[PDB]
Formats: sequence, C-alpha cells, structure tokens
Amino acid sequence: KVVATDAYVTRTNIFYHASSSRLLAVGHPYFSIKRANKTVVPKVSGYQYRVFKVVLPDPNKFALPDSSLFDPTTQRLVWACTGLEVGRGQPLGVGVSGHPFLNKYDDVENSGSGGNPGQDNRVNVGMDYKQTQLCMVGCAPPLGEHWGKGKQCTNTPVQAGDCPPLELITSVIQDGDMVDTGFGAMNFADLQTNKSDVPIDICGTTCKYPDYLQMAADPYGDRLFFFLRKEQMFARHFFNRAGEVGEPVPDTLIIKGSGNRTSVGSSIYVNTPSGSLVSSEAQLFNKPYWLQKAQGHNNGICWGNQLFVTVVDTTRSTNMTLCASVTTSSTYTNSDYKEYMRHVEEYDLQFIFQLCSITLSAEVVAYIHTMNPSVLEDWNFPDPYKNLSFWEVNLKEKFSSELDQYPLGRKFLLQS
Amino acid sequence: KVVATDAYVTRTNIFYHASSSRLLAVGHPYFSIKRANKTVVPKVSGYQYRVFKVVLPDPNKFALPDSSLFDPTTQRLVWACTGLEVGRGQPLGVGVSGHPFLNKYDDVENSGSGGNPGQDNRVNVGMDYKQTQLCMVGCAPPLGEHWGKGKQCTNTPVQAGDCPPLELITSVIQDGDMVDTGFGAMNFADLQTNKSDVPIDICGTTCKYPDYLQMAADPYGDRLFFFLRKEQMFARHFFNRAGEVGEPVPDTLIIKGSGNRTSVGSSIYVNTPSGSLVSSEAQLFNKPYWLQKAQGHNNGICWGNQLFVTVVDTTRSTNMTLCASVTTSSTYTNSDYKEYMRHVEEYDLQFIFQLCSITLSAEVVAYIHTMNPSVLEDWNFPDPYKNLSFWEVNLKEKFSSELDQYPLGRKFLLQS
Amino acid sequence: KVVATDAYVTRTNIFYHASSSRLLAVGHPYFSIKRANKTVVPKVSGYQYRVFKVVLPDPNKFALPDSSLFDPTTQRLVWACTGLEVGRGQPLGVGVSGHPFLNKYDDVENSGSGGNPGQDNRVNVGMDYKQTQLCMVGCAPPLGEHWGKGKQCTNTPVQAGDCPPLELITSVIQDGDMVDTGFGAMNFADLQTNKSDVPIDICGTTCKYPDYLQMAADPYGDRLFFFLRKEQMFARHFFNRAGEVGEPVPDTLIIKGSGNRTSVGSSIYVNTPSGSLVSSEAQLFNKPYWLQKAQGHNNGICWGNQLFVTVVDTTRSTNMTLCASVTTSSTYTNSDYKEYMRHVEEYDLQFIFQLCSITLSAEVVAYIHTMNPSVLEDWNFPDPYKNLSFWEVNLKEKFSSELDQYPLGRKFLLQS
Amino acid sequence: KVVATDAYVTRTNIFYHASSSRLLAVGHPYFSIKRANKTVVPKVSGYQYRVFKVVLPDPNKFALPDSSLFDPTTQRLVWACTGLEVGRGQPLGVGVSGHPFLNKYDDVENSGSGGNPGQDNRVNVGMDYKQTQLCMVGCAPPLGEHWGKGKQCTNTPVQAGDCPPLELITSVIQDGDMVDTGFGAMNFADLQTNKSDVPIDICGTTCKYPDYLQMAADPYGDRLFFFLRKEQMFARHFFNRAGEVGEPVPDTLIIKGSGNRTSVGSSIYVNTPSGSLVSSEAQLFNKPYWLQKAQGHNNGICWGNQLFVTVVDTTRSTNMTLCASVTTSSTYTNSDYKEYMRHVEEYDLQFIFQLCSITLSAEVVAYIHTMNPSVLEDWNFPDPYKNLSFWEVNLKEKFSSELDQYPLGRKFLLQS
Repeated sequence: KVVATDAYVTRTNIFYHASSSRLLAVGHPYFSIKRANKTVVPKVSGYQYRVFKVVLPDPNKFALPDSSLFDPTTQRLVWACTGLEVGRGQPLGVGVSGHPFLNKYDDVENSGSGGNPGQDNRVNVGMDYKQTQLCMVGCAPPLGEHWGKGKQCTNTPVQAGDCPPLELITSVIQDGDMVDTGFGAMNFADLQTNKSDVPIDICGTTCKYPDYLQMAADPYGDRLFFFLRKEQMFARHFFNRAGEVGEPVPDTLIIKGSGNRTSVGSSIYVNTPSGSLVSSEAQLFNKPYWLQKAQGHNNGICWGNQLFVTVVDTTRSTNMTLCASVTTSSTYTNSDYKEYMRHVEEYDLQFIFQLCSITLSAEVVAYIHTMNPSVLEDWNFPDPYKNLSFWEVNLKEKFSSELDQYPLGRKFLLQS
Repeated sequence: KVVATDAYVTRTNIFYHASSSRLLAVGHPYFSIKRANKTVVPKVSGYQYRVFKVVLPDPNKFALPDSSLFDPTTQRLVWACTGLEVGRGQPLGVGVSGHPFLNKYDDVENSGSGGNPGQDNRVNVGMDYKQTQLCMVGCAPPLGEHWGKGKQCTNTPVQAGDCPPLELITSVIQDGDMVDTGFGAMNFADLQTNKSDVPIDICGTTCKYPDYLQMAADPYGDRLFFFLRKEQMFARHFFNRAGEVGEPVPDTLIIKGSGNRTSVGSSIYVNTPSGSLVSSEAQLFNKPYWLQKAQGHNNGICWGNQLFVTVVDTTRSTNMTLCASVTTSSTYTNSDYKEYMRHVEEYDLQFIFQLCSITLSAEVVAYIHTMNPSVLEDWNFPDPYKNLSFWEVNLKEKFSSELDQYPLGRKFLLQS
Repeated sequence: KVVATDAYVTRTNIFYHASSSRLLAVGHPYFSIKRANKTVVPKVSGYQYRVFKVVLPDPNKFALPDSSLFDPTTQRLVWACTGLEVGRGQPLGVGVSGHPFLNKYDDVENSGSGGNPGQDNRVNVGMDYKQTQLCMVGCAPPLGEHWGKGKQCTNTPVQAGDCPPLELITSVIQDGDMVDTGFGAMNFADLQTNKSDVPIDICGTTCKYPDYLQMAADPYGDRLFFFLRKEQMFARHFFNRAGEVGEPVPDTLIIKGSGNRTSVGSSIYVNTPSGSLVSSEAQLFNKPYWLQKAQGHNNGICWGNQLFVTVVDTTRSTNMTLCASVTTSSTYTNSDYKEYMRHVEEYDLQFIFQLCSITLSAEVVAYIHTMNPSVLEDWNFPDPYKNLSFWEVNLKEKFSSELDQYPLGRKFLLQS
Repeated sequence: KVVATDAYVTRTNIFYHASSSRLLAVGHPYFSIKRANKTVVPKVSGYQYRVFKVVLPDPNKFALPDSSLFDPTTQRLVWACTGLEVGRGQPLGVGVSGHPFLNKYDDVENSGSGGNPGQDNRVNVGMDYKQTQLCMVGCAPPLGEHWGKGKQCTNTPVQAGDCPPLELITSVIQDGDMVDTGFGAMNFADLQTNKSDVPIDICGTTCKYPDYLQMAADPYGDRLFFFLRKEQMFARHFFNRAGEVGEPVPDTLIIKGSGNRTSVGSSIYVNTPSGSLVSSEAQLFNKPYWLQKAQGHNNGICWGNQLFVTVVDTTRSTNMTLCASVTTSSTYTNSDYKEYMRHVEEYDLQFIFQLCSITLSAEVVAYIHTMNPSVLEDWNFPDPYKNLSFWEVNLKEKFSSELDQYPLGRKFLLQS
C-alpha cells in the first residue's frame, strides 16, 4: 500500500547548494536569566537538542533557468536532499553541571557512614554528563520518548506521597529540549518533587531520548531520512539518597541487627555518570553525509519545502568562566569579584538538494491526498508546528547553482 | 567566479627540496623573563602556536638551469607546494601548568564542604592540559577564533561588575599565541579580572582556536591548503569558584533551607582538563604528507613566494626542572637551592616544491589583479604582516635540485 | 654526490644464519654495587639502552664453499643484513623506581597546603616510568641527544646559583645509558645539583633520547638502516618542588594577598609519569623484521664486518624482590630480614645476512676512500670506538649456511 | 641434519574426532586443604598451568576399517594433530589474592610517611594479578623458566643474610604450577624467606614462565607445535618493604640530612599488578585452531601416541565466596558464620587427528633411532614423565570417524 518515492518522484540533473553561514548561540549553560519578566540571557547548553527547521524555497515558484523542465499542469516540483554537512566551530571539551543542594548522603562506593540522617543532608556536588553525539534528517520533526508522571491510575485508589505511576510519553523534540544525561529520559519536574536529586540544569525540565523504534516503524518514514549516533558513559561515583525509603528491603533479604545499627541504611542508590574521553576520531560532524539510500520509503524528499535537522553534540560543551571586578582592594578579597557561567555553540549547516518532478496522475493524486494532504493544497492542484519551538533556518535566497564555489559543493562534484 | 589554480597555472617537472635544518626554541613554559626592561628568556611552551613564515626565493629571479622554460614576457613563475614533513625531535611527554593562587574553593567532585567562604580561598593547584595536535599549510596566515570582551553593549545601559558582553573575535594566529587548553578559546586578560581563575601561563593572555569553518569557506582558499588535527581530553577533577555568584539559581529550581545552610553554595562549576595518554601511534608528524588535492581552489600555489605553516604539538610538552646550588650546607637545607622551569622545542621543516609557470593573457592578468594585486606588482608586469610576529624560516639559498640527497626527497622519488 | 649501495654493491644468492644464543644480564635496577673498589653487581635496569656490537666474520677471509664467486683482485666481499629478530625472554611487567628523599612538597593536583616551608621537606616517593620500546640497526653506533649544562655563557657575566645555560648535546648512545623517563632527556648530574629532584636511578646519570632527525639527515645513513619505536605515558600525579623559586611568577600575573598567605607558593611544577598498560599486542619484539628497503643510502651493508643493534624494552622491567633471613626470632621482627633489589634481562639476537661483492674500479675505490677509508685499509687494497661501551656479541664461528636448522632461517625460507 | 616430518611421514585421508567431554576442577584458590595428613580439597586457582597429557590409542593396534592401508612390516602408523579447540565454560571475571601479613610499609605512590619502623609492620593487603592467556600443543611437555636460589657461589665465600645467588632454572611445567603474577617468575620459597612479601598463593611455591626461546630453538621442535599468548598488566599501587635494606643507596647519590630524617627510608620498591579489563573480544579460546604449518620441524606428529596441551586462562579467575551458618542468633553476629574460598575451572578439550603412515627404510630407522628411540621400541621394530604431574586425558575409546556428529568435526568439514 505504501510505496517508495522512487516510483512516483522522478530525479533530475539540477543540483543546488545552500549554506546557513555561521550560526551562534550564546547563553547560560544551567538556566535562563529573566529580569524582571522576560529572558535577557537564554539557556544555551551543550546537552540541548538543536532542531533546525530549514525552510526551502518553493521550486514551483522558483526562478529556474528554463521552465520547459515541467508542465505547470499535471506536474509539480519538490526538493530532494542529497548532501549534508553539519559543521561545528568550537574547541572540543567537556562541560560540568552541578547542584548546590544535591540529595547526596554518603559516598557508598567505598564504605561509610554510620548514622547521620537528619533535617537536610544535601551537599554541593558537581559532575560531567554522558557523552552523546547524534544527527538526524527528515521532512517531519523527530519523536522523543521520556518517562513522566502517568495518568492515574493503574489499580486503585488512595494517596499520598506514594510512588507516581510511570508512563512512556512520546512527543516532538523541540529546539532546546535536554538530551539524556546519566539518569535516563524522564520528567524530573514531576517525578522528583524535591528539586534536588539531579543537577540544576535538568531538575526543572525533561530529558528526552529519541524514539528510534517508532520513527523507523512508521509507514512513510518522513521523520528518519537517516540518523547517526554515538553514546558513551561509565559510572564515576556511587551514593545513596537522603529521606524516607518508600519501598524498604524485604525482611527475607536482610538479617536485621545489631545492638547498634538496627536502622536499615538508605537503599536508594544512584551513580554519577561520566562522558569519558572526547576525541577528534570520534567526531560525527565536519564531514559530509550523502543520502544514498533511505531507511524509510521517503528517500529524502522534503515535502512541504522544509527540512528538519536534529543535532546533539556534547563534545563541545565547555563552559567558560567569566570574572568581573566590582572593586580592587589593596589585598585579594573574594567580595570584589563576580563569577559568571557562559556557554557557546557554533554551527554551519550546509546542504545540497536535487530538483525533482512528480507526474500527477489520478492514482498519484489519490496517493498524495492520503499521507500529507497539504502537499496538494500548497501546490494549488494553520501550521500545526507553530506551537512548537525550532531554530528557524531560512535558506530562501540562499540557493545557488554554482556548486564549485562552496566547500560542500566541491566535495559533491568529486564524489558520489 | 572563483576558479581553481589548475585552470591558469601550468605544471612542470622541476622539483626542489628545501630543509630548515634544526630549529631550537628554549625558554620558560609559563612566562617571559624580563630583566630589567626587555625579555632575557622567552616564553616557550608546548601549548603555543608555531606559525612558521617560510620565505621562498623568487623563481623569476632564480638561477634556473635553462631560461628557455618560459618567456620573460607574458609568462611568470611561481612555486607550488607538493611535499611536506614537519619533524619533531624531542621525547614524547606531558607538561603541567599551575597557579599558586588558583580560584578553587571546594573539591565538588565528591562532596563538601560546609561553610568557609572568606577573604581569600585561593589554593596552589597544578594540572595538565588537553592534548592537541594540528598542522596547517597555506600561502596566507591562518585565522583563529576566540571569545573576548565584546563591544558595549547589546541592550542598555548601566554598570558595574556585571557580566561582560561576549563577542566571537576572528584574528590572525601569530607565532606564540596559546592554543585552547581545558577552558575554551577566550581572552582571559579581559574576561577574568581576578588573574586567578586559570593557571598562570594563560591567565594574562588569550587562547585562540582555529576558525576552520571560515578558512574553509573562503573563496580562493589561500589559508587552508590542507589541515590535520587531533584533540582529546577528559574531566579530571571538579570544583567551584570562590566569590559572589553573579547570576543566582532561580527561585523555582531550589527548595531553600535549612535552619543552617540557608546560603546557597557557589554554583559556578569548572573542571580541570587532562590530556590522557600520549602515544607514538597518535603522532601526526615525522611522516610526509603529499598535497594531492586541495580543499580550496588554491591547489598549493605559494603566492608571493611565501608559505605559512602552523603547528601545534602538545605531545612533547614536558617541562624540565633545573636545580642550581647557591651553597652546600653540612645538612640538607632548601634555602641552598634555586629551582627553575625550562621547556624546549625542536623542529625540522622539510618541503618539496614544484615549479610552475603562468601564461598571462588579458583574462589572466585581470583575474590576478583582483584577489591579491601584489602578485602582479611584485612580478613587474609595505607588507601588512610586519605588524604580526611569525617564526621566520629563510629558505632562500636552501633550495636544491638533488632530491635523493635528502630524506624527504628520497621519500618523494619512491612515492607519489 | 652520495649514491645508494645498490649501485656499486652486487647481491648474491648466499644467505647465512647467525644466533647470539641466550644473553642474560642480572643486576641491580637502581645502581651498581661496589665493594670495595670495583663493581660486584652491575646496574641492570629495563630503562637502559642495550647497544649490541655484533662482530661479523670477514667474508674475504671466510671459508666459503667455492672461491670462484669473486676474483681476489679488483673485488671484495661484505655482509649485508637482510633479516633480524630480537627475542625477549622474560615475563611482561612494569618496574618501579623511587627516591627516599625526593624533592616533593605538596600534592598540588587536588589542593593544599598552607605554609610549611622548612629545612627539609623531601619525601620518600616511588613511581613507574614511561613505557618505551625501540630497536635500531646500523653499521655505526646510534646518536642520542640530551640537554646538559651548556658552555658558559650566552650573555655575561656573573654568578651564583643562577639557572645554568642549556645546550643540546648530541653523543653516542653506549650500552647502559639511561633512556628518557618522565622528566626529559637531560644531564641530571649537572642541571640538578641537589641529587633529589628525580629518582635515584637517574639522578646521578644522564637520560639520552635518540636524535632521529640527525641520524636520518646523515648523507650515507650508516646509523639508521631502520628504526621502530613506541612511546606512551600519562600524568599520574602533580606536585611542586621545595626550595627558593629561582624565577618568580611575574607581578602582572598574580594579585597579591592576603592578610595571611602573602608568600607565593612554590610555582615549580613537575608531574610523575606512568607507562600505563603493557600488552602483548603492543610488542615490537619476538617477531622477525626484514630490511626490504632502507631509508638512507646504506641499504643494510655492514661496513667493517660489524653491526650495531640498539634495543630499548621497558615492557619487561619487573624488579624482583629478594628477602634473606639473618636470624629467625620466635616472633616476626623486621630486623631479622634483609631486602634486596634485582632485575634481569634476557635477549636472543638472531640475524640473517646476505653475501655481497664489490667490483673495485677506480671510481669505486675513490668513492670508498671518501666516506669510511678503513674499509679499503682493512681490505688490504686504533679503533675510535674502544673508548665507548657496547655489549660485545661475537658472531664469528656462529655463521651457518643451513638456514632450515634455525627458527629465523625457517621463517626466512617461507617469507620474503 | 634435522629434517621436517613432511619428508618421511606420509599423510592419509582418514580423520578422527575426539572430545574430552566436560572436565571440572573445584578447589581452593590459595592453598590445599589437608586434614589431617592428605589433601581433602585441592588447590584450584585460575593462575595455575593446566597441562593436559592427552593419551592417544595406538594406531598400529587400532580397529581401523581396512588393514590394506599399510603393510605390518616396514611400515608403522602414527597420529597427527590437525585441529584443536579448547573450550572454556565459566563466566569471565577477575579473582583476587591477598596476604593478612603482607610486607607493605608505606604507600609510596603519593607521599609519607615519617618514621614508624618497628617490630612488625605487615598489613593485610589484597590485589588482582596480571592477566595472562596462553595455550600450547606438543608431543613433549613444555619448558618453563624461573629464577631460583642459584648454586653457591659465584665469587666467595661467606654468609649470612646476604643476597642469594640467582640462577635461571629451566624445568618441565607440571599441571598445577603457578604462572607469573606481577612479581616475576621466581622461586618465592627460597628467594623470599619471610613468607610475607607476596600473597599467600605464591609465597610458598614457584611461578614459572614459558621459555619460548629455548623451546623454539629445539632441533626437532617436539615441544612447540604452536603457541598463542596474550599478557597485559599495569601498575596499580606503589609501596616499599619493611626490614633492613640489604644494599643501601650510595652516599654519592643522596645528600644526607637533616637534623631529623637522617635515617634513609626503605628503598626497596615493588608495585602491585592489575590485569585491567577482561573482555570477550580478547578471548583465545572457544574458537578452533588449525595447525596448517608448524614452526618447528615436527609438523604436528604425536610421537608416542600422546599429546601435551598447556593452557593458562586468568580471564575466568573469579573466586566464589561461601558462607555457612553455625547458628542463628536473635541479632546479626559475625561469630555465627564461617566464610570459605572456592574456585572452579571448566574445560572441554576437542581434537581432530589425521592418520599417518611411516615407511621405515634403513635411513628412516636410523633417523628415528636417534631422536626418540622409544618410538621404535614401542613399534616392536619406565616413563620418565611419571615423576611429574599432568592432567590425564584418556582419549582411547573416544575416537570417532563420524566427524559431522560433533561441533569441531562440523567446523573441520566446512574449513581447512
């Protein structure tokens, strides 16, 4: 019932290059800065999803060299993505996140400690996150999965303070969403009510992980033209949580003691992640990718003259430390200086598209009415994505037919 | 509009070898030594850019074997780089930098510590930097990028002690500039006013990172004939900064405590880098590289009879410790000895050039008037780089036509 | 002017095998043991150069099967090295060196420490060195480079206790010389007068590193038939030196404090090395090497009927601990036992040579008078190396024409 | 003089499969358990040599399908090994050894410690050994080398407590002998008289390392049909020995201090080994090996109808902990439980042999009289190995001609 685009989308020899030029994002790696109402400094972190909404010029209204390529009736034009290079322009490095009141009790990796459960045992702890690189391309935004406070309730009926029901929520990955760290893809705002179990840059948001299985199993495959990924982490340190154990260890699994002791220690264990080594050999970016064959049926056809490119790059997450002097005392005094956190991201999106025509027979128009019907409406033969948030990359007025005048174009001529 | 050099630069069969012989740089790995006015011992560190300005003899005035190769009118000569080997002659190793008053408060990697914010909490801390290898070649100096105190100001209007505006500054990489370490490419002299947030060898200078995106996107491509790079690092330790937090954690993200505590700990986290293992298998140097095809349109043509070779090598950054005796007491007394820091760099630049002629038609002269016009002025058909500082490598009177008498020449005959 | 040996040295079909049998070196890994005048136990350490002087029988005086191969007049014979296998016969492992009075002040990697500068702050510290594997072959001994107290002086004129002038000294690598460790290639006896900055096994000697650049740039190339190398290390720990800072941190680089503090901490940082993992996959030895093509012009011709084979192997540096009982008290008492340090090295040098003849014309005799003139004098057509120290390997009376009777010979028949 | 078996041993087309089935060894990883006279629980450790003496049925008395293959006179039969797979059937893991009274004084890796030399400074310390995998095959038992108390004496003449003379002892590796661990191949029972310098599982025995050089240099090569090996380790921790320094540091190498200090610290350094990561990709076993070509002259001929298979596998050295309850008090009391150490090893030896005949001419009988003469005596044309200890693997009555009924046989049909 669902057929590949190669059956009804004819390819041409017309290729175009389009570069987004340098794209810079400068902000705070932990939280947005609002004074007094709206944001003044945005939240820019290396562990954020960069979902670029690349807008392409309509080929049916494009200033083509000759209009004899197609007939205005029965035929329509659409762009097809054949080349891509996501350039990164920052030094490799690892950034750290932390929490001045992290719910850490005792370092459980080695031993300790006797009995000091009290009012507040939160400690100021910092850490580095898991290393994650990924990039996807499609004509529809990607799908992410995360565990959130589920609809109440499986079984019945009573509160309170009990464990919340878990539900795997599939959603659209927006630009600015947090990637997984070292604690899973979950909604920490709802599942961790103490605002102190994970570092401050994720304790009030949600970590989303790409739903590769769902996006690959969809019929048309408009969300995954291709994808590349590299995740790596190891267990840095171990510790236990402070507070009451909601579900204690059964009696059969622990022989109670002990004169002293007698109180079962906190058995809620969590480990800090670590991204380990970052290297140039492990880089996914700064090198071109040619969409020879797509995994889905959509073989790189940018329906609606748009292209969604998702990028996650934690290998350039270095957080710069700024220090401004309020005064200069005769001696060194900490009260004279203010410390600031700043992070930067540099991108250069380069694309190479192939012009394609579609002969609209009665069967083709029927097949295109199903699937996305707006494809026919925009062809003359409201956008539901205005509620989401993407990094708009306007590539209209950026298309060029002189391929050899650009780096990606030169690489295209000498390859494929 | 921009065409490759292969269209208007004809190749010959005449090849020449030129070696810089042994080049030695001995100095202090942390700072220059000035007594009393000018420097007596230079600052020589493995984490510095080595930008060699190789001066080539003018082939139009060269004592060629036969002048019948070209006509003095309508034709001019120019050198083309075809072979290169950057030889390093020191043992592999890692050097350390430090600061006797580094702005480190508490080791935040594990836990701690209660409440000791005071006048001066700076500690004597040392560390090793991120491992970075790179080498570039072009007929124009390379471009580096770094973050500096930006032009004031985006938004308005008031001081003081606030976070300084950030601006991505692209500049020319001079010989002696610092490569990125584990804290980004920034101007620490302006962005960190306490002179104590990073080790002493970078706290008063600027770390520059190559702007690969801009140099690759340049029309003529005079700055990137080719490049090789290898960067790697991991997070060694974590800590927080002392002093006032310029931007506090939002009220929404932390549940305030605590009887005691009540003061939110320092939430300015930065991690020390570490270059990890250095090995012979990871070396980029001591092996020849042949410029088969250039990424830009300039296919290795050394316009102006000069060649800029940039080199970064942190794999031989070992800092030697010297100890001189002032006296020899009966027992061992530290007051009898002076300790010194010394670092050395050994280079051997080997090149192999190809002679080329250019038929100067009306179109060729026109195309060469645009781009660099001095190419025509020097051909008889002020230097803006005298304000910068490069390692001058005079290869005039060093060209030889006997290729088999040199190592790189021997490798050239049996290869390519 | 300099031509390869392939032009004037004709090859034959006569091949010979020669094995040094088992070579054992047993001694002390730190220092030689002299009682009361001369050494009783030699210094045998895995970080020493093993420079074997292999003496070959004169082919002009050899009992060849038939003398009709060459004419006694106008022609002479010489051996050419075509096969080599350096067999190591000890378990892989890492040995440690140390110093009971090492000039280590504070562990500067993490933090600390306040203010304890005093008479003697030396600590008993041990460490493992950088892993280094290398092997070379030539008809002349190899050249090593190291930094020593240079000739005084560049600039003028006064003492005392100042930093000594540094000079890169090239010398001949003798059997027993120390390889670089983690503190560089320098003459610790002259540049470090306190006898306490590096462990005891290098603090009174000199660490030499091979000058690959000079030996490769040699015209005839008699010192490098070939070479193989593998170096690796990382930064284990960081610390600073005790004693007065000979070159203080410049004022412009530190903001003076602090009520307390006020005294700038020791800013002379040096890091302990570590050879990391040793594995069988990283071994260079126990496998044959065939000299197919030489980098220099000397294509494996053993002039003077001798061959210098240099070997460095730190992957078998395990130091055995011996414990001898002086008495046996009723209980355990440390005074009853003496602990000793012992290190061993097992080698098996295997060679396969090819007989070659040289037709001595007037031009050939002239070319051989220049270069090494003793080649003609010994042919009948004082040794300057008796002042140096090499491991004499007499392979006369060890040549055999039955190749299949030996391991390297069997590997030779089935290969090359 | 020595010729390969291919010259006088004719091959046939008859192949047989033989499997040892599952072989299990369960015991104590540290020491044998003797109550009261003889052993009740054997010493089973992952760091032991597994030397299997595989006994083959006599082909001259074997029930072959047809006796027309050979003539009973002038011809004899012998088995030849062509396929082998040593299957391991335990989970991968690392086991630890230790000593409740290990001769460890101060942790010398970092710093410390002042002055606490006393009666007994032994500490309870545990560690993991170096990872070692190896397997060998031959018709004669393998040769191991180790350093032992040498014959007295080189030079003369006196005791006591002095360093014992070292001698490289070559011996036969028996089943149960200890492999090298991290402290070399030596006889700890004789060279370390305090019974406290190494963990308990090697402090009273001898660690043997294979003498690859000698076994490869044997004329006939009956001991090394082939071998495979993988060794890896790194330096975990550093420390010094307690007790008297038998050979002190010379005065010339240390500047004596210091008011305090004055006593030179213990300069006998030794490092704990560590096998690092064990992985499935590094496994040598559970995969077949086909003896295509032998390194020696013996091309897999099992003289005497026997086959020696040596195996070392430390990747499955996990030591299981057993806990038996003597009583069950109301609370938890350590006096109620006994802790035990247990280690297991699972093997499955699979072989595939090729039947071979030998034409006994006058020269063949002479050549076989030399070498092993018992080969002719057993052919009718006491065992010196009964004093040693091997794992007897009786493969008589286990030969099968149906190759496809077994895993190794199936792999043989589809390979070689």
